[PDB]
Amino acid sequence: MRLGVCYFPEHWPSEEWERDVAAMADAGLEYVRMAEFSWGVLEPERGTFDFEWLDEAIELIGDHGMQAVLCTPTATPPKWLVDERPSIRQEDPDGTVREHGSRRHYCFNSDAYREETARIVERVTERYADSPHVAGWQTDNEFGCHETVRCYCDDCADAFRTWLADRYGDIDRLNEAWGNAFWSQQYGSFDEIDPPGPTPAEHHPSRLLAYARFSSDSVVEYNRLHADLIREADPDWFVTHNFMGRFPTLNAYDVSEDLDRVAWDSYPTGFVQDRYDGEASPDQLRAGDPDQVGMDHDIYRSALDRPFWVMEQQPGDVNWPPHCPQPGEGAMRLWAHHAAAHGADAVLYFRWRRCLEGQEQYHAGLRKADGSPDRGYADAAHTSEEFATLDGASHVDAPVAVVFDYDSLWALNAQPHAPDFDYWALQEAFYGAVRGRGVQVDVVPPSADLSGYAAVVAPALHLVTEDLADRLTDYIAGGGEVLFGPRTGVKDAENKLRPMSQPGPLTDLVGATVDQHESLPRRLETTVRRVPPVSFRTWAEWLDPDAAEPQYAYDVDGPADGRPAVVTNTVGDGQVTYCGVWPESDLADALASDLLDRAGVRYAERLPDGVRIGYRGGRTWVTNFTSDRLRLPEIDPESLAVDDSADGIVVGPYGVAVIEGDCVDGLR
Amino acid sequence: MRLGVCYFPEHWPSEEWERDVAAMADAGLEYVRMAEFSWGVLEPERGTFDFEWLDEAIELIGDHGMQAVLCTPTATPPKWLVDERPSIRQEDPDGTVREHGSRRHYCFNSDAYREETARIVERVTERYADSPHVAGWQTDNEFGCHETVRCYCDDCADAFRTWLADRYGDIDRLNEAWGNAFWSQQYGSFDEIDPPGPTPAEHHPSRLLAYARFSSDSVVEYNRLHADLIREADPDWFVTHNFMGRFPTLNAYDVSEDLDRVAWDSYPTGFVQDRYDGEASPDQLRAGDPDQVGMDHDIYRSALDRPFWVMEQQPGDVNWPPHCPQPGEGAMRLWAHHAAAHGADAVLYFRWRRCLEGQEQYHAGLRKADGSPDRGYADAAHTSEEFATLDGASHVDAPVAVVFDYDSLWALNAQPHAPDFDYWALQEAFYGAVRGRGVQVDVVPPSADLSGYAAVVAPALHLVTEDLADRLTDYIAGGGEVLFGPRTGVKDAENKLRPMSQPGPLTDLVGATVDQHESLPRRLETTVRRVPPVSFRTWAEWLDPDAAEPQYAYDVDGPADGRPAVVTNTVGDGQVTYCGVWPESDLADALASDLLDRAGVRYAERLPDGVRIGYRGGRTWVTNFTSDRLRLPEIDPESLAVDDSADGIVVGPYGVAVIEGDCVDGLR
Amino acid sequence: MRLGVCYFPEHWPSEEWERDVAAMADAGLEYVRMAEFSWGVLEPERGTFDFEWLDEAIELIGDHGMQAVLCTPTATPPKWLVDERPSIRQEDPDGTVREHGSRRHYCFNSDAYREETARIVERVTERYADSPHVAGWQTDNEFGCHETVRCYCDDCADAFRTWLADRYGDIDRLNEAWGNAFWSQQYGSFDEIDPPGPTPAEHHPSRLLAYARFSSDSVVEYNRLHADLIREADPDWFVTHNFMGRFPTLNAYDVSEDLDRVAWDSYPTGFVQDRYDGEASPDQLRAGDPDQVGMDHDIYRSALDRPFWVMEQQPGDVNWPPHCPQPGEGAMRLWAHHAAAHGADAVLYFRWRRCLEGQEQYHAGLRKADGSPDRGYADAAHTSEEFATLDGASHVDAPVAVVFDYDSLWALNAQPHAPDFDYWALQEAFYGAVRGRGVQVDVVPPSADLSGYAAVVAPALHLVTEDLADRLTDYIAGGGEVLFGPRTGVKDAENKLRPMSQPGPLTDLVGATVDQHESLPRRLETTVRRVPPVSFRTWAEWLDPDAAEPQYAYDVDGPADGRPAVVTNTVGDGQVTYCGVWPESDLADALASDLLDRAGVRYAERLPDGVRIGYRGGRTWVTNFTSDRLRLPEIDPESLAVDDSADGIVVGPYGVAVIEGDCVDGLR
Ligand SMILES: [Mg+2]
Ligand SMILES: [Mg+2]
Ligand SMILES: [Mg+2]
Ligand SMILES: [Zn+2]
Ligand SMILES: [Zn+2]
Ligand SMILES: [Zn+2]
Repeated sequence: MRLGVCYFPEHWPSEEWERDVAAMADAGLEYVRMAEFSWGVLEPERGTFDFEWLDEAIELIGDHGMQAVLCTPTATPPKWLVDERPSIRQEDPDGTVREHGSRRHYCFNSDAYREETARIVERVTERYADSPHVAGWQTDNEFGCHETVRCYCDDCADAFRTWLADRYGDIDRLNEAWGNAFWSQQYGSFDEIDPPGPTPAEHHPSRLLAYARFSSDSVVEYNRLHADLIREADPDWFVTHNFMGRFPTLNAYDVSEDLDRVAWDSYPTGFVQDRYDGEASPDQLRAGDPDQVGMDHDIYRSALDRPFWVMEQQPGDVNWPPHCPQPGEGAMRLWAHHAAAHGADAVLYFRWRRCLEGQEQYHAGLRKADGSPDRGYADAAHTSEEFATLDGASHVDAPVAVVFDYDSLWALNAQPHAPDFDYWALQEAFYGAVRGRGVQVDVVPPSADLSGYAAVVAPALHLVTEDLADRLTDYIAGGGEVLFGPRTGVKDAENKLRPMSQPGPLTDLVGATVDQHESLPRRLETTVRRVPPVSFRTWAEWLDPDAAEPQYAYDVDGPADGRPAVVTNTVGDGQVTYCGVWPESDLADALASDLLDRAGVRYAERLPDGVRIGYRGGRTWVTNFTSDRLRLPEIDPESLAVDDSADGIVVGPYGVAVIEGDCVDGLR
Repeated sequence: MRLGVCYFPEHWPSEEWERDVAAMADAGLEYVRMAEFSWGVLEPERGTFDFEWLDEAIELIGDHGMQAVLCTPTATPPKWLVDERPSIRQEDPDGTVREHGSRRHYCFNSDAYREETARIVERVTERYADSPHVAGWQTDNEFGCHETVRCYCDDCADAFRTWLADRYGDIDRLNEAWGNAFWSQQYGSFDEIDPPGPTPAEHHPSRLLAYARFSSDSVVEYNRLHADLIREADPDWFVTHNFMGRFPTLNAYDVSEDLDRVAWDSYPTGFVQDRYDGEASPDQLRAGDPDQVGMDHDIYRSALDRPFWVMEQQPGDVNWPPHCPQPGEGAMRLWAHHAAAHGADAVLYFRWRRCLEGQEQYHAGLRKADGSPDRGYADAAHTSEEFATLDGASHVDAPVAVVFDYDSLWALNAQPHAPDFDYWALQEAFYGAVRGRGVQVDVVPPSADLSGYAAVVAPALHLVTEDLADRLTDYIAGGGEVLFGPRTGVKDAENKLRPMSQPGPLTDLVGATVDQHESLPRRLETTVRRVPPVSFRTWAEWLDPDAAEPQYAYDVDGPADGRPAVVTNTVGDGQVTYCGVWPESDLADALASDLLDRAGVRYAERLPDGVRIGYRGGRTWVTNFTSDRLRLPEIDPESLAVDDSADGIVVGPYGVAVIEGDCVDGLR
Repeated sequence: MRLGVCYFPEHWPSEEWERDVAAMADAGLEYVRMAEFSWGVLEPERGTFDFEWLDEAIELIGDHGMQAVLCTPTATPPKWLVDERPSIRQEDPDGTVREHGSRRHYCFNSDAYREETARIVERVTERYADSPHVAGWQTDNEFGCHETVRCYCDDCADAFRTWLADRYGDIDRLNEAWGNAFWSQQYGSFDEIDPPGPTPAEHHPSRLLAYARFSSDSVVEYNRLHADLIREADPDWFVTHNFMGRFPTLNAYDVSEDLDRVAWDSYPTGFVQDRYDGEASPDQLRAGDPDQVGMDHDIYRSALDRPFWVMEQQPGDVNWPPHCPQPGEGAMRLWAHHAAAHGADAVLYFRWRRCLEGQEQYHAGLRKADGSPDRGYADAAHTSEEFATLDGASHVDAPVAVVFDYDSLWALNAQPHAPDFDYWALQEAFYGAVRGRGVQVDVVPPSADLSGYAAVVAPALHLVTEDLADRLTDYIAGGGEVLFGPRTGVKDAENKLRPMSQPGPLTDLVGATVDQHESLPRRLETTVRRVPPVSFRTWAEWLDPDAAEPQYAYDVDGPADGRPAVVTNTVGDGQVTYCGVWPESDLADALASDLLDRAGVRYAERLPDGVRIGYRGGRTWVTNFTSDRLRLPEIDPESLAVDDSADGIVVGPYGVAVIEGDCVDGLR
């Protein structure tokens, strides 16, 4: 709908200021976000303040018809503050303090930093509460980036001890809940508990999961401090945060419980590089992967059951990934329309102009170093016009749900049982099989209500609380069916095994138990056939069908030969399928298409690997991350978003096509 | 002969206790080992003790006819003790203290820990000295695991200084023995010597070897403290320890000098993964490598010249190696019979039931999580019956010897001169060539007497003491012949070069000197022909035949072309062959078969790669780690151990076959 | 011209002393360098001194007709000094002190060490000022080796603060020159600046470049202390230093500004191993790469515009590289003649005899361990005779120049924008293309005067000072043409971007601007054709020809398809070509041959990959690093240096051929 850009008047002289806001008006960007790293300029020394620049900045943003979203400067305390109160910095487990010289050099549990966040944010919000045309506020900047969610300092130790006391009540319930008899790891009292440090072997899984939950909850409380004082300033303002893609350390659900709108930063070409399982391909090197960006879009939309923003959007070549080839022609228009299809009503590009200045010189902006426009500006203008023309897009609703569980993520990160195992890649297999049929997908936590969904897929439900278990049993008994992936129903809320066999509380919600599991180097032939041969990847679980009906068996020809691999069971009205195998493309597509068959939804035929389509409101969007070409027959030119006989429409490389009418179709 | 299991009543409720000991009686396991990690349960706080559970435990083990072997709880001091006396923990070279949160968090040289080992072990042995049916005692648990042999704390510094003074007498003998003039590294006094810490370049080889010897001797004295007080408790008891496979940091010979029986922990599928040189193959992924497990069996048997135990045996899937595929059908029966062939009279499986509890949840037991039996239980029962039926097996004696020298191992670990060089792999090449002919092999230190051996193979004798040198000269003059590998006769007892050329004290016990040596990336063609072409690996030493007779020359076609590679010489009665080359399979087999020719022993024809046979007492065992099948004609069905015309016997995948009669044969 | 050896009488008994100096006379080595690591022997305790050995040593070196070059023992302070004043040692960023146990364990900024360098060097030079036959002095030993240029201790912190104050005057000029507004990184005062330590993300580029310049300048001042007191001792003496190959941390130009002769250590087989981009080939494993050793030869010759020495030369197999295969037959004669061709008048081999002693036992010498000669001795004798026969070789002058900029090196090391990017490899591509035509090349800093050069090549001029810019414009306007590589004209003296587009101050000295740049994984097809198809590597810069004339365009067929890749422009008299691409062998050779066409120099036809020729004085040298054979027709046998009809001369594997007459030729 609306577009924007992340501006930094801090770096540029004030002569360029109004001409640049004028260009930002020319492009059609109705939002401008600044003041992230402006603490050092505002307070050069303690007691001295320099607000006026931002005032004029806001003025010009309001002079040209855009509303500016401001942010707390907490991400970068200046050097005088760090030298003044060194206790604010964090420590990694062996105790080395993460110094100044970059961003994110503070600890979420140091009461000192709480005091001075209070001071600085109080003074910056009271300057702007009622009068000016600021739109809302965003918390610090990318909470927990550079692995700053978990600190092992002594302030975190005290916070950990009281968090533990609050969770468990007394020491004996902790010892029996984690079960500390193995390797005589019982705690005599809560003080005897230290944040995990260097030790000869692995750390206790319940201990590590407790510390992960503790770190994420610490940052949730810090964010609530932020949001409390922001709401204190002006009741109309929204509070929001910019999260990151494929980020494991911060539970965005609970922190989003404290805000009004959700935002995140997407850089497709960079994240397709970061050992996205397998070698990043050229078209991926220039456009990214539609499914990684898409799952992040869905996870941040379904946070509040409301549309989201993308607070930072890749403008061109960036600096952090190993290589950064030039993205394809119109890749930014492509990403904007991708986010718009996935639910974003605002897309703000980072940044306005390439910074000549810091350790991000190799990060482009919508403008060059000259003040000349970069490719980002042109594509931003084009997507602006098309966003205007296509309607006041509604909030998508997904018929299918995938349950994303940060606790399962952390617990398996602690115990992968394979070097090539990754929760992100598993959820990606299942979710991308569902999206390869063309549906809109919702990814949610166990907290959400599973009613109102045709089908649900739970690739990893590692820890199953029994309330969650009977909720799913009643959903499958009364409503649609479910597809569970491998490694679900293994541990409890305390990351502990059950006296029963896998999948514990779900064992009767499926037709089988699990004899045992094995982890496989991806060097062995790993196939399944149906009881045609498809291959699976990295993981196998032998199914003991006690209730009923194996579907796929192992043609692996090892010691698991001929044993059930996939299973189905019809408990009452509605079904349940269990996949004890990490499926490759074909098997996952078969499972997805069949579950979609069972739930009367309108899956399109197998869309190509770099082609994704989504129905928002009434219109439907086809985003082409492939650089070849696409041709959809069966649809004549009545499309709203088109580029500059009736044989369909042709969607060029990195192009979008918005069409109305919720299709069941194929293409190229 | 007898079977067992490592039980932990600590984890399980006492209602399952007698039913589980009843099942352990059903399987036929006459030994039960517990109390390893029970310090935290016994002494929850200082002065408070909780013995009674173990009492009843022992009672039930004695109620059902099995003798229980107990162990000191020293491996895991509880948190209250660590917080009480933090000085007990270790430090790695840069000085970071290895905290609590795992096992093995103590230092062998901290007098504090000596005091409290005295306290706890005194109190636990006096509880059981004369009266109950405990069988013997095992020291802590896997001494030095997780790299805990070498600590760099200050207590170790004092222990190192006095160990050095005891070895060298005065500072000047140390300086001249290590020769500290290079890089002006001379010590003015013994206090000027610090345990090795961070330094810009490598560390002195004599210094590092001194510290390795010092760490291992420190743990030998700790073990002698243990054994002294155990023998103090009951004169009948045996003292033993559980060592590890392919473990370089602890000299098991000298610590075994302090005990009565030797035991070790075998997990074949896991250790075949740990960069066992080359990619672990599928049949290896499910059965392991017969030669690695076999050399460990031999090294721990020949420790006391007595049979050994395998205190921990893989029950199924385990947790530590990167991947853990399900082992083959009957792999545990296979490992039990493998150890029985190699000399083990007791084989105790770890553990009884998969622990639901600690950081080893992914480690199976003989029973499932349900209390249901796992594959391990069934295979344990089957091997129990066959162990009963085949006789009261004798102690094997080997005709051939391989000299394993921990000092050579440490010295070459400090100076590999190649990234792909490994003492384990070299000894494996030679030993496996000998075993591929079907013999029983003894692996011993230079301390042992070399008489009573048809032939001897010394792959790496890096440090040759002159007493050892004339012992070998008299052995070769009066008795059998020897085969020396590369890098023998290079340094003295002080890890220092000789003024002479290689191999120093042995130069006249062989026909040649060594012109020079080269290290080779395994990318170049590395062949030898005899003076048909076989390939060698990673190492070459040009031989200068001064006395006599090159056998193999270099067809490598480099600057070493045509120079002697292998050599033979007949000093008196009996011969000596020197292999200045790391031989691949074919060359090593030729050398092994020929040395066996020279010593009138009964080598069988080349057995397949995953097939190993051994003659214990009167019976001989063929263990098949291959999953194909095996067929031995020339032997009709009179076999003792067989699975459930006369064309031989067929040994299926992962099967054993015990036959009587010391064969010279081939197979499949 | 003259040969030598690096002797250590410290290790050997004095009985071998005169026989070894006699052998050194036999070989013809007129220089002997000792006293590097002799501090521990000289001063065993403080106040006690033991000079006499060296006296006799010098005597014998003078008794047999050779002049001995001595060195300060500063590289290895003994243990008593380190224990006495521990503050002398260095610290790496997280603060761990680099202990004793190796060499180079001192800090260049600790005033303590300045005091005791003064003490020890004063006492060692006054012992020898006027009377004896020592030739000159060499500073410590390989300054900064094992990464000891940059220390992060507190003494370095104070030195850094005052160096910064001296460079910038006040804090505000530093903040605006580095531009510290990004991530609020401004400094309130110079004390607020700490040497870079652990921080969650990257460090500021200007900050890191400042610290690199600071470390190198610190060692320049330490070297000036050394040289000042050496010149104080005897006015006739020369001061020199031994630098290293491919060494990035020490600016040899500025330290050479303080000495009279330049020396360096060449080990070709070892450095061709150290991830010299690509797999080191067999002939490289035995001879090295002529271009890496050659560029180091040129960089150390052009330091003072005078000939150089090679203070350490590989004698045979060495210890530091991963593998060390035996070098080819006569490889040392080959290296000696290679250095002689490149300008070395003295070549001193390290070392005399393999040290039996320290952590370098696996490093050969010219003699074996026996005191027997090694291959090095024979080849040293042969190259001695030929050096005598061929004339009193002059100082080479190069017609072409390559600008090597340590600041560009450090700045791109901080921001490679690619994992496979390396300043050494880029300069190697261009320089080796020039040498593959057979010319002599000079590699110099921007400090040197560019007049007197037919053509100049600047592969990376990352930071262009405007004085440098107008110097190059006037050179191209009045004289020859230039070839600029990628990533030149990007930042200023402060490592900051310009408000203009690339290449900033050079934008009108070339026909184009730079649209943008991309980094490429070497997995994509990366070609160019001329406006036949050659391939490029790892880097591309789209050229916007505003002034004139693209030569090569992109046949890569991506989003950069058809855009100019190489460009040429004729500003006045003389031309300029810009290569926005990292060229592979063929493209680089085309560019080199064409620039040589433009400058009327006598390039020979494409010489093979392991063949290098150079014209020193009147004679010209062809060094064959290839092991095949070479045949030069068109030249009959009148050659001066030849090995033991008229169809040319044949140069065998690893042979030299010195011929007179400055050729334009081809070969094999
Ligand atoms: Mg700690
Ligand atoms: Mg230390
Ligand atoms: Mg610091
Ligand atoms: Zn912290
Ligand atoms: Zn210690
Ligand atoms: Zn320092």
